Amino acid sequence: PNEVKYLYLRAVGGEVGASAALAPKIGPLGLSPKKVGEDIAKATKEFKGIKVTVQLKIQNRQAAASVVPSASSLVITALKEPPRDRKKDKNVKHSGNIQLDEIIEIARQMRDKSFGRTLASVTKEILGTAQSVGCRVD
RNA sequence: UAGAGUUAAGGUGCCGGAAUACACGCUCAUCAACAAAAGGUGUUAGUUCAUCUAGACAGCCGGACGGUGGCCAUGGAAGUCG
Repeated sequence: PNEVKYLYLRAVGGEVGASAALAPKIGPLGLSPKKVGEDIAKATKEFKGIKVTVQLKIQNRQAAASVVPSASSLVITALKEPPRDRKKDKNVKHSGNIQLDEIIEIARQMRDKSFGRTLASVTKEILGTAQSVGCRVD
């Protein structure tokens, strides 16, 4: 259809779907904002309090969006319970572990996104992020 | 108790007798003429070391990249909170 600006904005996986910044940026532009937040409440249900965008593009009184912008909801979704953990494992704290096959299938995804030389490239890249989230490789 | 012979403590630009001398040197502020914590592109030298044609350093001039909003504090955290 005719689509106007693709409305990017840094936001939480908790805000968009609800009310606050969801409704007014599509409001006078002329969508049905509860069915926009219906589609986005597929994404921000599973991506619960994570760093995730959604592009609220102005279609024919419709919008649909589910965006993981980065490495974000790939590493913690590979943990299989995806909140944000609440900082590092060096304390009396930690997340769990990602499996070797589960962490490297993220690296098999971002190899059309990443410009990877060999198939050991984006492997170590996302293994850095694997220990960042308070997990590890298993 | 007195005139000579020789010199200490210390002086010679001038009031007021005696070098406006000699050699080398930082510095010329009239320094010379009190004062600490605490501090400085005046200005000079020695020693040790990073650094150097294996292109030192400054000014002027650029590339500001793909993954990507990496991850996580948190109401939110965004390279840019921990």
